[PDB]
Amino acid sequence: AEFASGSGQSTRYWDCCKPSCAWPGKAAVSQPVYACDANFQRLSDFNVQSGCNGGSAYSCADQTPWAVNDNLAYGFAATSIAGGSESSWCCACYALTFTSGPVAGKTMVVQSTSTGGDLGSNQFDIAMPGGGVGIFNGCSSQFGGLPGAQYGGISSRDQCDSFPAPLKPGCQWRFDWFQNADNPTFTFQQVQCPAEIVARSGCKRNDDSSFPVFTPS
Repeated sequence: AEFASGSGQSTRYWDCCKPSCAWPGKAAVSQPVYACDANFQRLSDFNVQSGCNGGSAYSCADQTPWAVNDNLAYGFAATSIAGGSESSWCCACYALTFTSGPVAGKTMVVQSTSTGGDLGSNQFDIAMPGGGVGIFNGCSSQFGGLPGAQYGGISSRDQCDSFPAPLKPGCQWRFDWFQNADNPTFTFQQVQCPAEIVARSGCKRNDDSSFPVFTPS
């Protein structure tokens, strides 16, 4: 089907790795996702080696989540190879309407900018600094690591104050708008990416007009 839809579950992460959709040739897009140097400054080159494989390119701090209004957030996520190929999902956007936790009934629109190799078919790993470095600790090479559990990350908002400072706003969002929700479930619909999300990643799919225009729900 051309439209992704159904039920799923979210997790959280921030591993500092160059996103998978930041490389050329992954999908029919205007340009790949921007990657950044270790200081979080945008790279103009899309072919710089990932810091997770001994290189110098990392995830950008401006590709972090934020509150759009009381009931709506925008951000970025990793999605599965199990649920489809990178050509079908790199830089696509999805409106997640949460169905569990304190955020139940709220909506988050995420752009898929990366892949997780062992994610469930409709699993979205929502990028949040301090959500957990997981298996690949790119953050160790970027700036010596993040505190928190490998899986699940930090346990209090006040630990965001200790982070590399450009990561602080996205870290705080986890505790503020997201209410420290623990891996909430959702239903989802594919949507045309909001301009404000593309303004940060740089990456718009050639087929994006085929998907619903998103307004506050």
